[PDB]
This record gives sequence, structure tokens and C-alpha cells, in this order.
Amino acid sequence: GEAPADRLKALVDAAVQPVMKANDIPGLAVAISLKGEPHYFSYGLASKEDGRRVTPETLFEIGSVSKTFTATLAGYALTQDKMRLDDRASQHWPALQGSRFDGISLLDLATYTAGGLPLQFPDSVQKDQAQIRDYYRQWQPTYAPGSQRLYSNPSIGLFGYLAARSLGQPFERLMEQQVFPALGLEQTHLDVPEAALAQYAQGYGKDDRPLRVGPGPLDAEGYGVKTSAADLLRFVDANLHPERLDRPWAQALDATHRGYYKVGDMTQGLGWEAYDWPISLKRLQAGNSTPMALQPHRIARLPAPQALEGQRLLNKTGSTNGFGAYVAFVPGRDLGLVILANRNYPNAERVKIAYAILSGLEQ
Ligand SMILES: *[B@@]([O])(O[C][C][O])C1=[C][C]=[C][C]=[C]1
Ligand SMILES: [Cl-]
Repeated sequence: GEAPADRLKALVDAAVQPVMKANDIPGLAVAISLKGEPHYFSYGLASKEDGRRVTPETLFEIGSVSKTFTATLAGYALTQDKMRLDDRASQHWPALQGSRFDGISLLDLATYTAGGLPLQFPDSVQKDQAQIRDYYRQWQPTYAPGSQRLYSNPSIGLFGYLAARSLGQPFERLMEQQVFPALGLEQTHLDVPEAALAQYAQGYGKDDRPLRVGPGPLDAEGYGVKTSAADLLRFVDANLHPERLDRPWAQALDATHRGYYKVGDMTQGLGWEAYDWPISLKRLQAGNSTPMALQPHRIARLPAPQALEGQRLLNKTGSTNGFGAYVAFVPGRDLGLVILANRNYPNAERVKIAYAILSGLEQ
């Protein structure tokens, strides 16, 4: 019958449309993996000015969802014995020898517990090897490594950069030549080809100023990925089924499904952040709130790494000045979703769309 497809469209429309109107989102793509099948729902405009509609192939900036790709490359380095999570950071970049990175682990960098590395590089640090070098050489922790989580692009960016160093190639090259092809991703880019630019959505800010992400230090590692809803769902499906990949990449994905500590309801993995499932919408919003991004929190370390599988929701938000993304999946239910928009709209609203969809699929 047509009832299931009609029901799914009705559910996704009912979840998405009021939130798009309420946050004046010009265009939004949803992709859902359900019972081993992909489903796409596209809304609105990729560009208000030329009238290009969103499709499942439209490219959006995914911001910090890029950190899950960065974690997958690090997973590869780790499970190939090129690095270990307890290595000191300076083991992998001689320029950092003699700095405070002699006493900071790769795990600390990956999980934002190095001791107060900030949300962003200061404006004074441009996309320049020497300026990035000099930034880290001069940095000092605010509190003991391993004690407080402070969400940080310089932190996990350095983790990614060191993972690439451990593999002997530039991060950007490894992603394009190895990681994206291993995951089967042909619509996923750090640097969108000229031939694909027609697919790149416009981003919109205050007063609808047009905003696409510019170059910045460790941009590739932290927030560099542009992808389509269809490709990002393929990446979600790889996370749901790492066993469908060749074993070296399966292991790499598995390494991003291990939790190291808790803050409140959230368990921190490499890239991914996990919750018990089910949990209330308000608790999931709290985990994805502004204070979780901007303020330090004392961690509760786990006695050993915890498998992030079964009845858990793994998620990540991502933002750039013009874009807002959210990905969530439930390993034990073989369920995944992607929500990509061309406005940076509040995380709570992203989570509200996802939760309405997940609730509807349950009920
Ligand atoms: B990233 O998009 O994280 C915010 C949404 O969780 C991000 C963080 C810091 C700098 C650039 C991008
Ligand atoms: Cl930054």
C-alpha cells in the first residue's frame, strides 16, 4: 500500500515545516535510513536568488559534523598502529617538543580535555602553518589535562592534524584520496570542485547576508566538509554497519564508537557524542545546548572505554556562519538521520525536528 510512504512523508513534513518557518530556513534536506532503506525529503531553496531547489544532492556545509570524519581518519591511524590514544601530542610533531604538548595526550585533544584550549583559534591566527605552530607552542593549560571538557576546534583539529602526520601525508590529501573513497563518498568535499559548484547551496545569516565558509586554521579538520544529504546518510549507514567496509576501514569506524567519559547525560567518543535511548527531548536539547559548547564541564571518566552501541543515540551538531547541520543514529535500531540546512539555526530546533521524526517512527 501507499500508507507507509504517505505516513513517513506526513511525519517528516510535520516535523520539518513548522521549524523551517519558525527559523526562516530557506532550504533543508532530510535523509533517513530506516529498515535498511534510504528515504529523502527536500524542502525549499538552495539559493533564494537563483531559485535552485534543495535536492538530496545539494551540497551543504556541515561544520563540526566534520569532526566525525576527522575522528574516522584518526581511527584509521590508531588501528593501523601509527599512533596510540595515550601518546603525548609532541611525539607526532617535533615543533611541539618542549611545549606544554609534551604532557597532553592525543585522547585529551580528541575529547576536548587538554586543559582549556578555546572554542576557536583567535582571529590573530590565520590559515598558516607557522602561525598554527606558534599558537600551540605558546599555549598553556588553564587547568589540569584530563579534568575538564571545553569544546574546542584547536583541540580536535590538532588531533586530526597529528593523525595525518602519523600517517605521513597531509590531512586534506588523506581525506580526498583515501577516506572519502573508502566510505564510497563521491559527493563529499573539503574543497568543492568547480564542476560541482552548481550543487553548493548558498548560506544565509543576519538580514539574509550570503555566507559560505572561508579559509581558516585547521578548517579541514574542524569544520571543512561540504556534502549532500545522500552522501552524509551513506556515512551514517557506514557507522550503522562498519562490517560492510573492508576491515581496515571497519576498524576505523569502530574506533569512533567508544566512549571515554561522561558529562551529564552525554558520553564522549571520538567525534560522536552519545546518549541513552530513549531520553527526553529536553535532555537531548540540554546536551546540545550553548553552555555545552561554550563552558567547561568536569568529566566523569569511565573505568574503561565503553562500546557505544545498542540502545543509544549517537549525534553531532555542526554549524558554520551560514549553515546548520545535525546527524543522529541509533545503532541498536538500525536507524539514522541527517538534517542539513542553509541557515545556522539553534541546535535545540535541530534536535526538535529529529526527535519528532524518531518519536513518530516509534509511535
Ligand atoms: B562546529 O560547527 O561546532 C559547533 C556546533 O556544535 C564548530 C566549532 C568551532 C569552530 C568552527 C565550527
Ligand atoms: Cl577555529
